[PDB]
Amino acid sequence: AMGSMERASLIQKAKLAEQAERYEDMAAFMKGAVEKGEELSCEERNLLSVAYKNVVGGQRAAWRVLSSIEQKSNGPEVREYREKVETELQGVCDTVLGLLDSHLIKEAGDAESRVFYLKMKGDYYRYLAEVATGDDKKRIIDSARSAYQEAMDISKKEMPPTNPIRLGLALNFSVFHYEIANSPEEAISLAKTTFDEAMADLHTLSEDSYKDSTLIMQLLRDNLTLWT
Amino acid sequence: AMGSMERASLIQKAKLAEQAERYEDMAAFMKGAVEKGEELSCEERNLLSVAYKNVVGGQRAAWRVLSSIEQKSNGPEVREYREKVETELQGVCDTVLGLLDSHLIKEAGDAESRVFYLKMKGDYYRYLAEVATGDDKKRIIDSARSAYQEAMDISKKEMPPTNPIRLGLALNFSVFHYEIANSPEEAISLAKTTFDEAMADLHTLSEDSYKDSTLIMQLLRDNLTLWT
Amino acid sequence: AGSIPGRRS
Amino acid sequence: AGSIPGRRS
Ligand SMILES: *Cc1ccc(S(=O)(=O)N2CCC[C@@H]2C)cc1
Ligand SMILES: *Cc1ccc(S(=O)(=O)N2CCC[C@@H]2C)cc1
Ligand SMILES: [Cl-]
Ligand SMILES: [Cl-]
Ligand SMILES: [Mg+2]
Ligand SMILES: [Mg+2]
Repeated sequence: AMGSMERASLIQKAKLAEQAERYEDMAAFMKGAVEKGEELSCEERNLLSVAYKNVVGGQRAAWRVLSSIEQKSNGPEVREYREKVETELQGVCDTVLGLLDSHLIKEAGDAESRVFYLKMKGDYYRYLAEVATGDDKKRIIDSARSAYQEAMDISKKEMPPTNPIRLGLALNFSVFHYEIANSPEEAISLAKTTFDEAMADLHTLSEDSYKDSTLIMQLLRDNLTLWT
Repeated sequence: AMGSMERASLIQKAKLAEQAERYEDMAAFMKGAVEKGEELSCEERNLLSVAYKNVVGGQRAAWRVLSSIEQKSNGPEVREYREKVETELQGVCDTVLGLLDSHLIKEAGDAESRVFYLKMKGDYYRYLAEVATGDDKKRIIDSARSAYQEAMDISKKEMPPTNPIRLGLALNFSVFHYEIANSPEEAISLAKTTFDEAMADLHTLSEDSYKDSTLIMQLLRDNLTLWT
Repeated sequence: AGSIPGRRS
Repeated sequence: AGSIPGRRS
């Protein structure tokens, strides 16, 4: 839909859409920018992720409201409308997954980009798993696990334990273990080891890097407090 | 788009969409319900108004963010994107106005319904006036004024001065005077007279009606405090 | 200046 | 359980 707009204009409009809290537009501009075929810079990768996380986040919140009403009720209307929201959510996740597969991951050679995209791949399969119930729910869970695991393997080899991508990957993989994979002990172990290894590396950081790493470490701690 | 869904199912789904904060869906369900051709009950009129007020409210907030960025900048991107949001906003207002004209107003004979729909008509022309700059900005302002004035004339003849529709109409007409018509003294006079006449009628009300009327009177007071 | 909300909050 | 936000708040 965006093929006639310049890449740089799509990027500029995604930034304006974020400022205006127009996240559907933001996601469409960043999809158009990815489809230009060039690799994304760090800031552009964040724009793509912010846009889709906000769109899918609103869908997930709505699906949870509707699923709760449906479970309490158990005419066809609540199920029909939950199904409509669910299909829309699945379509957004499939769109993001398709961008990652065509061709962001295969062109990502640096650790920072490859880990970021594989974390995204894990996240969007995790959102598919949250609504899955059919013949492929196990398979969707394995797809999330596999993407997160490859990202973890690269991050542990190539990034320091305070790197914010590495920390956010570990946070989200721990949520996957707790909420999707029925592995609360693995979730707790991952969050604790990640927190402790980051703490031991904080001395190497500048003030601004310290603020970024400690912000994510606090999220790990908040989950550990909820889980223990 | 909703022609194959039962009226009652559209109403039920609009209520679910409100609960899920899916206001675009809510508006589409209520448009489908209006297009069934039957008159709307009081609760259905509120569903229609809530849905569109939330959709247009988000558009207006985004248009204001973009218009502010554009005014500070004075490439084509900020203007182009402000124009895109503006056209979408205008389209929503035109849709609501079209529902009111085909055929909600003409079939509304009771004061409560006719005043409510004419207040809506004033509001959506007011939102058109907020973005208007062209050959018809004066004409759009007059269309808002005319709708609000007809609603005011009926409300003063047919409803008590504490009636919440009458109060909300007067509140919004006062905002029209202050923000659109460049008539701050008319805005202040209308808000003060409305407040004082409602105060003098509070003694007639039950506890629940008192709570509704005093809530709107506080909004009138909040504007008077900002304007004076 | 605030206009009317649609629902009691 | 909270997952990661996209922006510093
Ligand atoms: C214009 C308007 C819309 C709704 C109402 S209300 O339903 O009576 N209500 C909602 C919040 C404020 C008021 C009490 C009144 C006027
Ligand atoms: C998955 C992920 C996304 C963003 C970041 S960040 O840009 O470095 N950032 C945003 C808020 C938290 C963190 C500091 C890290 C991981
Ligand atoms: Cl590359
Ligand atoms: Cl009638
Ligand atoms: Mg389904
Ligand atoms: Mg225009």
